[PDB]
Amino acid sequence: QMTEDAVDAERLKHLIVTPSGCGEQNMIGMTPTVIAVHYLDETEQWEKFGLEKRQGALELIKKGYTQQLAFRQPSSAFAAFVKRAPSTWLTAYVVKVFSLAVNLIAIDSQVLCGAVKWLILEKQKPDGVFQEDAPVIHQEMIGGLRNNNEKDMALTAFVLISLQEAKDICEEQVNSLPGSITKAGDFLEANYMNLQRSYTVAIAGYALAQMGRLKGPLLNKFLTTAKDKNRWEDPGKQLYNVEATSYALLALLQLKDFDFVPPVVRWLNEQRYYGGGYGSTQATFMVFQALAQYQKDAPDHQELNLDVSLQLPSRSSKITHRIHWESASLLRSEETKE
Amino acid sequence: SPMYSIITPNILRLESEETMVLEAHDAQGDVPVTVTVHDFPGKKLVLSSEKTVLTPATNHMGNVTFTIPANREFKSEKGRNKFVTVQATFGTQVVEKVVLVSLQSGYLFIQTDKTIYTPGSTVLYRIFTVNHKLLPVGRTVMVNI
Repeated sequence: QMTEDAVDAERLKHLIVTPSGCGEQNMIGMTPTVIAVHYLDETEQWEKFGLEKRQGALELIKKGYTQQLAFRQPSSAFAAFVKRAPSTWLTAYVVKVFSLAVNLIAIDSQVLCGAVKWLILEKQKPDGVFQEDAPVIHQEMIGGLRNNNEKDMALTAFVLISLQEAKDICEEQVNSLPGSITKAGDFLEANYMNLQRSYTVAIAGYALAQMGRLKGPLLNKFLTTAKDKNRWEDPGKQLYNVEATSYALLALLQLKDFDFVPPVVRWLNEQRYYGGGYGSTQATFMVFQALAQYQKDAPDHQELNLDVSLQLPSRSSKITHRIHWESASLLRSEETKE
Repeated sequence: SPMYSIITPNILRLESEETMVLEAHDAQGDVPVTVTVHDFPGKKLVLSSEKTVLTPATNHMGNVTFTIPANREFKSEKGRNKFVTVQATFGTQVVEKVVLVSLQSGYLFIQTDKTIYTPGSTVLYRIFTVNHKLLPVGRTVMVNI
């Protein structure tokens, strides 16, 4: 049951994109390259792709990292320009890229914790609500948050996700982070029944599925909004629904549930989305986080062990035998003369 | 302009004495090199690290000998192959090569005291544990009959 198909290494050659431009266009130049090297070194598919090209992305994302700190505001904030007003979404998505990028090369950590302290100190109400003032020039990377009925739910769920994977590095640096996490979770557990768009149910199910509680009605409403038990589909663009199914598969992988994962897996495999294009930044990041987490959790560290102990009245001891998935001791033979 | 070149074997052998040839064609003065072999998909841990200067007395050629260890449980995963990344910093200019590693630490030669054995008798057998250079080493072997 370990075996499943993955995205083929010759299919995803078109996401090596050189970053250039302003504070948003260079983020467009970052995101499919960063998620391409992350998915390719989680799948270990370098052999049928080219090993030396791995080195090329290792400077190409640094081509953004020498740029984006120029577009960092001096208030530990991120905007499209140095005179542009900062965005909650752009700072959250900068942290979402950069905390995913430290697993291969990390340079500086005070930018990440300073930006996390910026969204805690400036954009977090005591109700648990993150609000967007919207200074973002391009609406292409915003995704399903753009043109959504419940914008505050999906926005605060996205910023809770963006705070939450950077928690394990900025735990010591930022101490007010789990209080804002608890406030956002207490907002998210209130109006979960009041959602009618499955993108919002998917992103709130991932934001409440991560290291905390979700109730029986919460998990039941997250399960029952899956149309045909495999997709989280809404009227609108298909990339928003692809991002919703990717957040749903991340939610189902986080809760250690392996029964609802494979229909979403075959629905994502039949969609044949290889990334790239216009307005595709959110979709491309979350599809390869979804199957990168699947290729992390597809053996799920099963490691089948039978601790079979045979006890004999002939001898004075019971002999145990630990049959593991390790092939050093698969089968053993015991000889008895009595 | 000087050209900095590294020459290593095509596959590398875990817990074996591997050698790299480190040259600086058309260079001037002492060129201090530091080689570092890390793991390939992670690059978050140093498997081995050595330093060697390059003098013009040898026309800027040296050779760096290490023994890359078989620890950190990268051999426990049997899926596909395993690679290491060798970065040789010639001064401030790095060169980089990804070399395959082979799970091999020498040869074992089993000699039995006969060729055909009567049932009820005793098989006496020696195991000769040699390295890649055909020299004695002390390792731990699993024997199955």
